[PDB]
Amino acid sequence: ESYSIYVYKVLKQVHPDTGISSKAMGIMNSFVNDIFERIAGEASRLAHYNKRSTITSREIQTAVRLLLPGELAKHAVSEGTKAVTKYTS
Amino acid sequence: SRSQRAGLQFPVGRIHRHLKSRGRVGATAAVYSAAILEYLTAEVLELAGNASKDLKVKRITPRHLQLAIRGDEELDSLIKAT
Amino acid sequence: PRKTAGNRLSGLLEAEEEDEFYQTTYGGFTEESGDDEYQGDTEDEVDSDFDIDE
Repeated sequence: ESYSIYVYKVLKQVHPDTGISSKAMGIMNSFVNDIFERIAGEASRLAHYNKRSTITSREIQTAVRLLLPGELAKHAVSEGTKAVTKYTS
Repeated sequence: SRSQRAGLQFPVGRIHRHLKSRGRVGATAAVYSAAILEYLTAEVLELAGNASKDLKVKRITPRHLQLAIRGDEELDSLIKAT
Repeated sequence: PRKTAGNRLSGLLEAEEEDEFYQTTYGGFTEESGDDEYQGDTEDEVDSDFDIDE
């Protein structure tokens, strides 16, 4: 799947005056896709483990906590919860 | 958009479709997923745009991405476990 | 005590040995000759079962 355009929206948010090369953009899209597959596969097995029919932010939080190291898991849990909160609110 | 409601740049509905292609998948799973992916993209990008001695990179190339990821103990270990 | 002590040490150690990981991963993190800038149906696409009762 392609996420290159959303990687660009983030790039313009972090570094408004910074560009990105095509190879570089392809690597970003490959990294986003590789991480997506890990998280998904992980949430998939937790829903399997708990006999759950619906995958929710609970499985994603559990997956993030398992696969993301150190300070990254703590911050990505704060970012995911915050986003779900402002969507559900 | 639904992505704006969650305060994100990442496509929530597209991420929901990708999750389903990998039983039900709820909006929260899609919103939480977009948020974490957006988080990591922003962490990788923040560093690469600052991968200079003057800290000013005009255009991000694969050398900057290698400096960003390899230049970070946690991104390096994340990418390597993957 | 020094908030700046060992400033670059961790990176110099990382740099000591070549990482083949960054040479193969996603096609390798190496600059190409002719590596142009990235250019510019963009919006989100939502299915019927997005907002189902979880």
